Amino acid sequence: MNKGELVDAVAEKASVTKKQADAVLTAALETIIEAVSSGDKVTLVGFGSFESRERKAREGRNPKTNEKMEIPATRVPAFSAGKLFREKVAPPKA
Amino acid sequence: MNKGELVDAVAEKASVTKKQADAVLTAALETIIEAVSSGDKVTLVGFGSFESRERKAREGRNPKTNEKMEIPATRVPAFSAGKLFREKVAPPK
DNA sequence: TGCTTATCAATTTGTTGCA
DNA sequence: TGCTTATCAATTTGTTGCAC
Repeated sequence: MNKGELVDAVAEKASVTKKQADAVLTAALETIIEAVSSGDKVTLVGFGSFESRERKAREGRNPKTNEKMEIPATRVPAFSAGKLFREKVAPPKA
Repeated sequence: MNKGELVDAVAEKASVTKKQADAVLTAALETIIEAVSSGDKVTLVGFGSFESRERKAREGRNPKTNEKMEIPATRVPAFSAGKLFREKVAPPK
């Protein structure tokens, strides 16, 4: 499923124009990236959460020269799937 | 930012009602979950992708009893943030 | 787009049951 | 989403640059 296909399904499910599903979806994703980038957590009950995670510096190694090197500290976006998402993907047994 | 707060923000940018932002967002999340649960990859240009990952069985331990246990194989949802998302969080160079 | 070095290395997550 | 086990064990990601 791409963005186009998702819009198709959404426009159908929510009874909005394929434009509007696209309009609202694009703004939603753009907003999530914005909130995460300025360090807010985006929380969507059942689905999951998105946040920025700190990554400390660590050592790597150059595969060409074998030289040890330092990967500097960074931040990365992170997703944690909510309980409904996890259980649809893996229906509980025990 | 929670669901209710994201919907408010998106009704504004797209120029709809709150009720349409919400019904669109809800539909989109349910569709992604369904797509992923059925083994489909959801790929959204300018945001990232969602997919199912296989996890082999592994060893854990019971905190109540201290007995070793086997956590069975399963499937888990995974998100891979797109380049744009990654670069907004951590500007290059 | 893979695939790629290190006898890597910082990281995530799951395991009970109750609050 | 907390604390609460293992002197856990499995994941992921990154390090460079080619065409494997």
